[PDB]
Amino acid sequence: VISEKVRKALNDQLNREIYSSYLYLSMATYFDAEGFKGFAHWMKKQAQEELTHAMKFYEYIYERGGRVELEAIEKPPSNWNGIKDAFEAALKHEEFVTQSIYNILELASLALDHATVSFLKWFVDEQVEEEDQVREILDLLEKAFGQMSVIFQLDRYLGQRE
Amino acid sequence: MVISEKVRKALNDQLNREIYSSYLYLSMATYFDAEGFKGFAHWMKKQAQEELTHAMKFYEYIYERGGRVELEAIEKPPSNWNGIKDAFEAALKHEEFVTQSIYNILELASLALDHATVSFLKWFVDEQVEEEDQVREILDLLEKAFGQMSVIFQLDRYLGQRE
Ligand SMILES: [Ca+2]
Ligand SMILES: [Ca+2]
Ligand SMILES: [Ca+2]
Ligand SMILES: [Ca+2]
Ligand SMILES: [Ca+2]
Ligand SMILES: [Fe+3]
Ligand SMILES: [Fe+3]
Ligand SMILES: [Fe+3]
Ligand SMILES: [Fe+3]
Repeated sequence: VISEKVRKALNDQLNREIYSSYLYLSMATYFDAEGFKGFAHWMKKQAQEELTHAMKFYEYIYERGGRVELEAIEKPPSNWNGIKDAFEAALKHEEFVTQSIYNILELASLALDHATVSFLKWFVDEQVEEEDQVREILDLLEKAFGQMSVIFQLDRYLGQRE
Repeated sequence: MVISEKVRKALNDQLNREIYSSYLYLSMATYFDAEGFKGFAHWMKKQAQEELTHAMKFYEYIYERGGRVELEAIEKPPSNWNGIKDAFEAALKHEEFVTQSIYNILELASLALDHATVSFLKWFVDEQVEEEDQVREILDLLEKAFGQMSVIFQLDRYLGQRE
């Protein structure tokens, strides 16, 4: 029932979620190497969340009578020059995902595909919220300047993510 | 007491092979879901998650021994097979090779006098053999069905119940 161009768009986004999951796990490998157990735990939770979103795209594609094709996953970066540098990359990554989602929303609307528009709305909202969470983290980091006190507070807080 | 670099390399290689395995199994789910076998598809998704849990077990052991993990590119998996049996044959061939891989690391760790790593791999060795034999039992059932839709579907319901 879903148009091939819209199915292709959802399949591209599914693969982007997978890569996104992988980047975060790679961010985990960096924080774990640097001894920040709380940051690494948060990244691992984020990787798990992105995987659940990919699976949401997976099952929606099959619900609309399409088919999922899994593409190569490129090697993610594994090193950053500081906690701030890592979260800068996450924000840059996340802004791009949001843009991609917006563009699929436009493609579905031109196709007059109501279901797909509705489906993507929840992800639009989740992406906006994630972007802001990363921004608030970077604001805290920039305002702390170097003070390790704030960096350990944030390791503790994020290490509690359920 | 931190792990040697070669034992580190091999565990990290195995970590990445558990990641590909998890992705391969998910790709098999895309095939069964497209062919209309919800039960087979469900089993492959469970297996893909389990392989991720194995990858993360390697992940945390490497850091416990003061090593680090490097994630490599994940190759595109096959997305199509010529039949239910063709898919499960590739699954068995994959798991067979993983079994030899685990035993290879086990000998390398012993050679390196790394009793901690040898003891860690024991659980995986033991579980790798069990699940290689579970995949062969499935594949054997489908060959003894030959054509029979009736038995293929009963397999689909069976694997569809995996918790
Ligand atoms: Ca994402
Ligand atoms: Ca293709
Ligand atoms: Ca646009
Ligand atoms: Ca979230
Ligand atoms: Ca198993
Ligand atoms: Fe996502
Ligand atoms: Fe995201
Ligand atoms: Fe395994
Ligand atoms: Fe396996």
